[PDB]
Amino acid sequence: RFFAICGLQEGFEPFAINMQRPVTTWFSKSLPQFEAVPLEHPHYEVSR
Amino acid sequence: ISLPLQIPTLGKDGALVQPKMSASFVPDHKASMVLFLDRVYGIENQDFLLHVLDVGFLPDMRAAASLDTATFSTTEMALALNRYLCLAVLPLITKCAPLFAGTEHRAIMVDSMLHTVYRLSRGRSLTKAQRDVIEECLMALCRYIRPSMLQHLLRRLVFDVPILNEFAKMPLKLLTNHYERCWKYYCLPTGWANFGVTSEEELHLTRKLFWGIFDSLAHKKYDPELYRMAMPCLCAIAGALPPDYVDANFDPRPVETLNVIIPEKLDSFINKFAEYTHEKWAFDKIQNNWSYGENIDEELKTHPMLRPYKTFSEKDKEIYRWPIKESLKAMIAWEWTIEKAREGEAREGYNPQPPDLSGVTLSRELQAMAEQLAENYHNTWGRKKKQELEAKGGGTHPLLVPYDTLTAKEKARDREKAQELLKFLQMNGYAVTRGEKRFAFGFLQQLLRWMDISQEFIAHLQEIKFFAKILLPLINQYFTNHCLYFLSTPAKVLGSGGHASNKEKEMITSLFCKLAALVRHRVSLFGTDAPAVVNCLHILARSLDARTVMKSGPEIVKAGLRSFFESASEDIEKMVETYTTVALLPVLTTLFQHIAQHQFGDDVILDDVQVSCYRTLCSIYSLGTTRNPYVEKLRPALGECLARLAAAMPVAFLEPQLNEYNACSVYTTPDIPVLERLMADIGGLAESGARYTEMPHVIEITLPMLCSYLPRWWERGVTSDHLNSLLGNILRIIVNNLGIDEASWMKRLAVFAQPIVSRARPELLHSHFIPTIGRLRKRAGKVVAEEEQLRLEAKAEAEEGELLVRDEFSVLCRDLYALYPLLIRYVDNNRAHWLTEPNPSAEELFRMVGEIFIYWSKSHNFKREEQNFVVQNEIN
Repeated sequence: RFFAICGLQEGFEPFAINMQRPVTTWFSKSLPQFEAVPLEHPHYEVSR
Repeated sequence: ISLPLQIPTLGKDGALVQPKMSASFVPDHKASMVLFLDRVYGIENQDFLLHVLDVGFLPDMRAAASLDTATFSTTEMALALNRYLCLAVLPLITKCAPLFAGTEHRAIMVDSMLHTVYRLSRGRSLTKAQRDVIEECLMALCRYIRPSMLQHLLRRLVFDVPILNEFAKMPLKLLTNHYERCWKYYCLPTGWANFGVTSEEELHLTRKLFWGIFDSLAHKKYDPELYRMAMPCLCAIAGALPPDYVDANFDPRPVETLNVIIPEKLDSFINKFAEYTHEKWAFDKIQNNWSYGENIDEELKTHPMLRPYKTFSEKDKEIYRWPIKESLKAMIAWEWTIEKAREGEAREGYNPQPPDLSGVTLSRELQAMAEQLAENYHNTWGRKKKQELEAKGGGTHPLLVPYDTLTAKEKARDREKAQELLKFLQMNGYAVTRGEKRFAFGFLQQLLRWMDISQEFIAHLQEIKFFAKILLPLINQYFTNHCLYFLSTPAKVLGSGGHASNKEKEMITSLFCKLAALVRHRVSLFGTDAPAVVNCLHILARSLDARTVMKSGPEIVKAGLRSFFESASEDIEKMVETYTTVALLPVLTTLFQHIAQHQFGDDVILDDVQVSCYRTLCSIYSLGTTRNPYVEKLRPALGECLARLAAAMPVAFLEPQLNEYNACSVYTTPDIPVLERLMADIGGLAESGARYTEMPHVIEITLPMLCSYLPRWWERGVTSDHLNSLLGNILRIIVNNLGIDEASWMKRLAVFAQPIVSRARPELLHSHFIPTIGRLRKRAGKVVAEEEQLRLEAKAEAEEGELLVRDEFSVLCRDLYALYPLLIRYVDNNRAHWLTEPNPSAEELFRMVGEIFIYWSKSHNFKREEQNFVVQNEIN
């Protein structure tokens, strides 16, 4: 709606131009899961 | 560096013992090590600096501070230590000041430093250079410490400063640099980022310091240096304090309890609370694994009192009853009432299970009572300790300070003792009873008192000096800082938070009226103080909440304001027939602008105020055909005032015919021509006119009045056609005077027509702007062609011609600066449409602008003239 008003003459391009299929999107999922402890965690340390 | 030294000492039997300087360790040996460490290794880490301060320098600074005593002041070792400290250590510490940020983990050390150096600043046998070095080191240190770490130094300064001795020159500056830097820490509710918010005690200390300094400076005799040093400190302290804050030489005087009789009916309560106190003490010990045994042993965890309270003798029970009665006696001496009103609601051996007092809630009143008992415990202990030290020749104690200078944590022990007593009294069914205030309120009332004192003093013609040298800058700074708090309303908040009460608004209005009345017809009597007073009026005029006070308020302030308006009108009428040109006009213009901008017109200018405004309108417009150099010099101020007044007026005085429909007119509760005649005259004078001379009144007065009148009444309608016609006529008038040399008035006119351009119609692009820009481009092209032809010769005669073009460019640099700010606002409203649908006129005007731009870029004289004009005219 406002691409021609500001942006067209400055040389800017739409993000998804010349694409055959819609862009895939990822989202944040709030479901707890078990994961390995990082080797450089700020607070916790695991030793064998 | 960490090796000890042999300081002088007194044998208490004969003379003092003094070391032999030629056969022992000397600080001059440590100075070389300090120099080597500074020059070779340097200091880069905060931890290393903290370690060095811990082991290296602090003991020597403490030794010097201790040796500051009179009996040891002039000894050789004291002088050697002074030289060592002032030549090596303190400069090194000063150079490493920025390393002190974020040292919250070592607070206890830092305070110990800040005290000691401060004491070193007050030595007796020190040269001027050493004192300067110490003061500079302290001032550098205080610039980087967190604000929350300077509380104890502030506590000391609160005691030291308000005496205003010869030693107070340095401390004041320190405070001046503190509150100016950390004003957000004390003012804003959210505080300073990453530094938190202030506490109650700091605000209390700041208020005490401010009032003490003010009261002390009130009575002192005149001294220019003292005033110059003290005024900025007062301004900073006043500006660092919230306006709506409410506040909740140690000689402890606890209440006299020796002759206080406790009623016998409280004996059972005393016994129950004594057993409770024992059980609580025993419980804490037994849970920390302490047990009964003949001896008091810290290692084996044994105490002979870890047994039931029933097993104690009556004399032994006094260990608990004696402190309780003392508490009860204090409560009785204060005439507090204590009356029973309700029912008195596993280790080896002794297991006391006292009731939990954490579930017992104290009201605000009982907590205030606990605070009063706690203060009395502090004063009781304080008086006993002071007497003990005085008798036993002892030193000092950090708790020998007033209770109100202590933090919540330092008060905790005495507070908890008092709270435990009132909770147990409550738990056991006893009813115990004791049987404004804003900073701005007191500030304003003191200002009013001083205002009436100064009015009396001026009527009579030291206090004059204090007035003119203190009160005016303080009012200036304080109200410039805090206008928003006074302008806020409960229904519409403007500032960060809070809003002034109605009484404060009434007080500020009364103060403004009183000052305006005082300054009348006596500008010369104030001499060099005349300008500053005027400034104050402006800052007051920009802070009046006229709507609230006029809607509801005492008759006195309304009468004062009406009298002020009537007096202003009378003065103007007398003038049109020395003081009005200097003081009255700017203040009146500022007041009208404030009223118009904040939209108070419909609520303030009513009844006789409208009559006064009508008189002012007629008197101002009556200038007319009169011609004189004085009028020529005076016209712009009158034009600006008339424009503001026309902006603020609530009745359409230019269209009397519809006056029956106005609900704010006086007639529902005479020589100025009608609007149509004005528009017709402007239209007929725009064509076949083209001379600023022989028509100065229309340009300098009428045009701003119309440009201010039309936009106000367009909103509640007149139509946009009038605005378009006025803009076209203004453009034609401006273009008709391009060749004139002295045309300063144009710089003003383009300012007044700016709000109109928002309502322009598209057709005006084709009819008006294009011919004017074309004429400007043609003139610029001719000028640049002449310049090129002149520069082609490059002979010695070019100096004759260069100035000739140096004039011309300047004239051009004027004309465009009158048109271009008017044009730039136009396109910002229309450009989108031009992008949606192509228009040849926009392309043509772009061509003209590009031609002007390349002409500007080619020549350097153009840039020089433009820069000179911008610098001289002070435009933005």
